[PDB]
Amino acid sequence: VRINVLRDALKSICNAQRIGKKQVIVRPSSKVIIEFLQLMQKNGYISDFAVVDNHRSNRIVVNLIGRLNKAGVISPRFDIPANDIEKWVVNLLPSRLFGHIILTTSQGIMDHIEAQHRQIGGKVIGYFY
Amino acid sequence: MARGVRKHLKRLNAPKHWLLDKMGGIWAPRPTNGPHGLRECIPLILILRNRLHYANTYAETSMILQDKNVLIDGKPRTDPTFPVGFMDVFEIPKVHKTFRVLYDVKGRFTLVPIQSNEAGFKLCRVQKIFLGDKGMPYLSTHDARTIRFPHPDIKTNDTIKINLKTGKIDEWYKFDIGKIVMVTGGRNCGRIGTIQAIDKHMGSYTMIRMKDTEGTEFLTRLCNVFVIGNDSPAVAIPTTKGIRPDIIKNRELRLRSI
Amino acid sequence: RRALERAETLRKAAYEMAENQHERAYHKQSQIFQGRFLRKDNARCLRFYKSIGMGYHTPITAINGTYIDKKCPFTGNVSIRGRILRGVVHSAKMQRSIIVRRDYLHFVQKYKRYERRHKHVAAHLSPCFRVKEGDIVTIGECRPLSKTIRFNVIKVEPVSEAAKKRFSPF
Amino acid sequence: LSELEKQVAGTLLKLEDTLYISSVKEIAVDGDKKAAVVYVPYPMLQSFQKNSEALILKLEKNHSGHRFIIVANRTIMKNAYVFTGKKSIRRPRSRTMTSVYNCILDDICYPIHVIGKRTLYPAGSNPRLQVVLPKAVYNEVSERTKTYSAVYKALTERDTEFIFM
Amino acid sequence: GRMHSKGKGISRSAIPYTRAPAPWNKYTPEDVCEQICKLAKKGTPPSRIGLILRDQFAIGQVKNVTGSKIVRILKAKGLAPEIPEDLYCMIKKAVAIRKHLERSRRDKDSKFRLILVESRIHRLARYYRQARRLPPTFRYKSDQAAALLATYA
RNA sequence: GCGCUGCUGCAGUUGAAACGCCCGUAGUUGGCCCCCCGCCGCCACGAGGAAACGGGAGCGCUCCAGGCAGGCCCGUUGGAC
Ligand SMILES: [Mg+2]
Ligand SMILES: [Mg+2]
Ligand SMILES: [Mg+2]
Ligand SMILES: [Mg+2]
Repeated sequence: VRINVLRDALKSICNAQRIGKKQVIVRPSSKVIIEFLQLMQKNGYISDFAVVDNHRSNRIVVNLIGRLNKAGVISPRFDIPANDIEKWVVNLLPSRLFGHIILTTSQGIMDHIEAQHRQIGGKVIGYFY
Repeated sequence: MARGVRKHLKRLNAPKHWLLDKMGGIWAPRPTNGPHGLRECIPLILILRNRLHYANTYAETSMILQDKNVLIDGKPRTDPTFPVGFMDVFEIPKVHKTFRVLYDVKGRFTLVPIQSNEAGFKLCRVQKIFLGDKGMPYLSTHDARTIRFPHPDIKTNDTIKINLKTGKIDEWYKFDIGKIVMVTGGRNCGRIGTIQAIDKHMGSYTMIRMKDTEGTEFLTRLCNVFVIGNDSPAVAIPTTKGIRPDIIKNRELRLRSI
Repeated sequence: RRALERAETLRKAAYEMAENQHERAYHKQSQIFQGRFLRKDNARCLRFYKSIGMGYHTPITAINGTYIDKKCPFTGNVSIRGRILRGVVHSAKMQRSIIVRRDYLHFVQKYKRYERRHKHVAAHLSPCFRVKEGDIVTIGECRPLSKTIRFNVIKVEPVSEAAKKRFSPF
Repeated sequence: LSELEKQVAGTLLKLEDTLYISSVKEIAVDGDKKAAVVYVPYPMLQSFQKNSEALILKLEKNHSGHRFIIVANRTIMKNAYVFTGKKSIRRPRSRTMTSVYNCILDDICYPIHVIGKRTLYPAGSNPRLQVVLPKAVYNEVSERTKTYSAVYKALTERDTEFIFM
Repeated sequence: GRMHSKGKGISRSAIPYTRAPAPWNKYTPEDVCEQICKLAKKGTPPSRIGLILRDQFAIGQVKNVTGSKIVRILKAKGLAPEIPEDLYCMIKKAVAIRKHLERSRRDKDSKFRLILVESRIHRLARYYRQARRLPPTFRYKSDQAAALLATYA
C-alpha cells in the first residue's frame, strides 16, 4: 500500500527532470510536501507550483528549470542532536559549501544551516542538492 | 559488607575541594564526628599545615593543638581531625589573627579575617523544629546545636544569630523574597544573590531562583540556600561579592598575574 | 436527618456481622472504640476515614461504606509515600488484589531504534473501587504489604469493554 | 445602530408589496464604488437565499453608491478538544476555520457554483488563491470581480483572484 | 478484487465536484424521507433504495438534497437493521455454500471459497464489535447461522 | 585488514541462497484532514550526584616520559572547566 507520499513525489520529480521535462504532476498532496517545495523554491531549484483542489487528496503541479541534481528522504526519521549534524553532512552531502538537509523541529521545518545558527536539533526528513 | 564503621580514608576517595595532592600519600585524614559532616567540612590539620604553613608535619600540628593555641568559637580544641565548617570563627590569640570560614566563588573554603565587633557571634541555619521530652519545643541547626524554648515567630529555613559567649539568640532573619542569600552547595557554591521566586513541588524538592547583582540568574534547591542578612550582608564577605568569572576572564586574570 | 440515616445503616452492618457465625473472628475498625454503637443518640462518629493528600479526593463509597480493610489507603492504617504511577489492569482474580500492566520504551544505540517492553506490578484493591480488565488505574507506593505487593490503588478510570488492546505508555 | 440600517429597513418594508437581519458591514474598494455585506443569521440564510438575486437588484436600484451582498454569520472556535479538568469537550468540525472560509466563499457568489479552486505559490510573491467559474455566466458577473476579491480579502486575509473556465 | 484474490481492477464511481442539487430538482427533504419510509417498510436494503431513487425519481445523491446519508435517516426514524447489510449478505452467501456442500462432499473449490468467506466474516464482525455497533456478545457460529439469519433479518 | 556479519553498509535468474500454494494469531508497518486544549515520545537548558583515567587552561622537573609547581612587588598566587 501507499505509505510515504513524499518519497513518491521526489522520485517522480527526479524522473521527470532526468529527461528534461518542464512540468510534473504529483497525486497525493500534503503539508509536508508543500513545505519541502517551499524550501526548494526559496533556494532556487524548482521555480513555482500550484495545488489543485478536488476534495480528495489534492493534486499539485510543479515547473522545473533543470537545476535539481538529486532529492531523497530518510524513512525512519531519526533524531539529530544539535551537535551531531556535521557527521550527517559529511555522510550525505557532496560538499560542505552547497547542499541542504531538511529537519523538522519544535520551531518548524528548516534547513540544517538555520538549525546550526540557533543551536538546536530535531528529526531528519530529507536532503537535496 | 563491613562488620562495623569505617575509620580510614583513602586519598583518592577524599573530597575534591580539599585540594589534596595525588602523590602526597596513600592516606588522608579522616575527620571525626562533630558539628559538621564529612562532605561539608574540612579537618583542622589541613588548615594548620597546608594553608597557613605554620606546621610542616602531623606532630607539629598535634603539639600546637595540645598547647591550646587555637580557638574554635571560644572553646580550645585539641583534636587534629576536628571538622571546621561554614560560618565558623577561627581566632589564634597568640598572633592576633581572627578569621571566619566561608566559601569562595570557585567553591572552596576560605579564611576571611574579621574584626572584634563581629567576632563574638555566628550565624546558624535552622533545619528542624521538634518536640522533645515532656513536649518542650526545640530547634536544631546546621552545626548540630539545639536550643530550647525558642520564639514562636522562628520557622524552618530561617537564619539565627547566637552569641558565642553565652549561646543565646538575639535576632533572626525570615526566609522571604528579596533577602540576600549565599549558596552553600552544588554547582553554584559561593555565589551571592537575592531570592526572586519560590516554587514548591508537592512531594519533592523545592526550587529557589535568585538573581546576581550583575544581572545573572541561576537556580538551586532550598537545601543549600543560606540567608546572610536582609538586603545587605550581616557579616563580612570575601573581596569579590560572590561573582563567578567566566573561563575567558579567568584566563585573562591568570595571564595578567603571570 | 441525613446523618441519622447513615448511623442506622452503619449500626445494622455491625449487628448483622455478628450473626455471620461462619467467620472465625470479628472484624472491626481499630480506631473506633466499640461501645459507641450502644449510644442511641448520634453524638459520636461511628466510622473513621482520612485524606491521603496529594490532591486526590476521598470517594463517597469509603465514607458511606460498611466494609473493613486494614490495608485501604482511606479507612485503613497505611500511608502513601514515594512514587505515583499509572497502568492498565491485567487480571483481577485475587480477593483484594490485582495485576497492573506498565508499558515503556527502551532505546538501543547501535541500531538507533527502540523496543517495546512491559512489566507486571501487583497492587491492593480496596472494596471502594470496582475494576475490570483494561481500565486505567493510579497506584501509590506504601510499605511492604506482602511478598510482591508494595502499591495501592487510588483512582480508577473506566474503559469500554471490546475496545482494542493498544500500547499505552503512561 | 447607524444610517444605512434605516434605509435597508425601509426597502425591506417596500419589497413585500417576517425576517430579520443581524447587522451590516461596508467594505471599501479601489474605485469610488464600495461594497455592503448584510449579515443574515444562520438559520434564516436559506430563507433569504430563495430570491437572493431579486432582493439584491431591488436594493441596489432603490439605493445606489455601493453593491449589496448577503452572507451568514458563523462563529469560530479555536480548540479541537477543550479540557474541563474531568470530561472531554470536542469542537464540531463546522466551527473550524477552513470550513467557514469555504462556506463564505460559496455564499459570496451563491447563484453561481464554484467549479474549481487553485492556490498558486509563486517564486517570491505571496501565495494567492484563484477560483474557476462557469463559462456561461462570464460577463453576467464580470463587473463584480474586484469587489468580490476585496470583500473576500476583508472577511478573510487570504487574497484571491478570479478566472473563467 | 485484492483481499482474497490477485485481481487489480479499478471499477468505481466518481461523484461530482459540486454538492448542490440539480436545477430541475423539485423535491424537499420531507418528501424524500416519506419515500424511504415506504421503501424501508417494504423491506429493501439501502443500496437498492439509492438505486431506485436515482433511477425512478432522478436523485443522483441523497446527501445533496437532504444533507444526510440514508442509514443516518433510517436511524433517526428508528428503522435501520440491527445487523449491517454487508455482513448479512456475507452470511447469506456462507449459508448457501454450506447447503450446497452438505448436499455433496467432494467439491473442494467450494470448501476453499467457504474458508475465504468465513475469514472475511470474522474480520468484519471484529471490526463492528469494536466501535460499539454490535452487542459485545455477538458471535458467529456456522452451526446456527441460518437461525440467526432468519431472526436477525 | 573485512562493505567476508553489512544500522550507517552485503547477497538471493545462471556463482551459496525466495518456503509448492492459500488462510491466519502474536509481532512489525499503516493514505489525507482540524494552527492553538490534555498526555507519550522528541529537542534545548538546568538541578543532583566521587575521585582516579580521558580531554583541557598555566607552570623550562636542563629536555622527555612526568608532577602540581615558583619567584616575588604574588587574582586572597594557582591547581580553571
Ligand atoms: Mg494478505
Ligand atoms: Mg491498483
Ligand atoms: Mg548449477
Ligand atoms: Mg545458485
